[PDB]
Amino acid sequence: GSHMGPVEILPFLYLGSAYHASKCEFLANLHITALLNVSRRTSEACMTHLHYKWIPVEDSHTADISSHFQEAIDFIDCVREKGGKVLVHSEAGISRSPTICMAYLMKTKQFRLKEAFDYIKQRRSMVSPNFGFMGQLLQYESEILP
Amino acid sequence: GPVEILPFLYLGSAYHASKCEFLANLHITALLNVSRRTSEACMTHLHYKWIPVEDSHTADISSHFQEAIDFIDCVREKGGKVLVHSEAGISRSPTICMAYLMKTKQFRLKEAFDYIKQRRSMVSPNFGFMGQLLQYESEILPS
Amino acid sequence: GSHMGPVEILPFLYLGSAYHASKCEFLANLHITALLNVSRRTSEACMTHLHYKWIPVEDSHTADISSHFQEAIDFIDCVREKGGKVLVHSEAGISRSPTICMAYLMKTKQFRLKEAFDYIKQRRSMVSPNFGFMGQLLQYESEILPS
Repeated sequence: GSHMGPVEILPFLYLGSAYHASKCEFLANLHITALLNVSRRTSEACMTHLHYKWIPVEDSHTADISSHFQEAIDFIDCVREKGGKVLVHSEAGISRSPTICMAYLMKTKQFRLKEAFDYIKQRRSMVSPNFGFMGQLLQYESEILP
Repeated sequence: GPVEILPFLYLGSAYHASKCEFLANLHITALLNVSRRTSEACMTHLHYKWIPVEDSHTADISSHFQEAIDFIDCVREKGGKVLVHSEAGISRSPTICMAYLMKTKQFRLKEAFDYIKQRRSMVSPNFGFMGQLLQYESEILPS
Repeated sequence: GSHMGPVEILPFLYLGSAYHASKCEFLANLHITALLNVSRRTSEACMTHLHYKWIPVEDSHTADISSHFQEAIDFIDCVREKGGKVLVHSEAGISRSPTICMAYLMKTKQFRLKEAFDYIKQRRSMVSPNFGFMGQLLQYESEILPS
């Protein structure tokens, strides 16, 4: 519900909306140490003492999001190494932030787009990348898998 | 423009932080803002950490040294470059840099200060900060 | 010195004495998340909200400290993996805690006893394992390193 917050994807990886990124007490309770914002608007909300990375990407099929997969994945892996927790987020937490997490599951966990998608779908049912992004995920799949 | 303290560590002001072109040319990959205001300026695609501290002797800045140092070591390990900055680039950001030289390179407060002094002469931590730096020296170094 | 505290060995590994383990504000400033106590006495000091492991060993040549090396090392690697920091300590911070740190350098970084010892010596000069422990360190070197 709306009383809920970011969902856990992996121990070090959470997914969520812009609203979730603004609930500081909530992020503190989860021990979130970094924010990877994928929208186009910044919110100083809960930014202090936190590893932050902004990779603005509008939610459109015209938007190229796959070319930023590497930067985003490196960031998440950085947090992983330093043993912290990142909350990857975007405006609604439906298209962008979940597209990135899928890319992550594929690149570091060898999941297939289908497996990456259901896995995230199981924790945040409303998840749904715009047709352009899903398209880029498909090309991305072919590139990193046999 | 920002001055190079170490290959992976640059020191500057809020203004310097907003000059993207300049950052890009130096291959700046991260920013550590030690002021109380954020400037959406050149914040995209960059490891950013914001530790707000006011430039007053009443301000506790020493207890944020480790967090700041670990952050700079991270950029170090990832082979990048951090631009530590604060409003004027005189008190806050340079105090962190002194702390960094002391903790990682074993510099003594005196040597640390002179080191940064040579790169940016105007540098000068408020007397409270110099005080915390001295207390800091005694804690991370022999007698 | 005296106003001084734990010394850094590795980013996730600090060495020190029982006294250093009791200076909570100091541990908090360094971001110490765990304590590995190798003395025979526990000190409720700064124990809250911290990964703690107690491996009691007396500081004597008759004491077997080498067979606890792996337990200590796994513990340190755990903190390392979780991205935290352990302060390994013993009463004086001269024999026990530094012996463990040497063993750690040998097992995970492949340092030879000589290099491990100098490395820790440079950061805490008074370091000096009792002759029994140095002996065990030697047996230990031959067991985990080529010749």
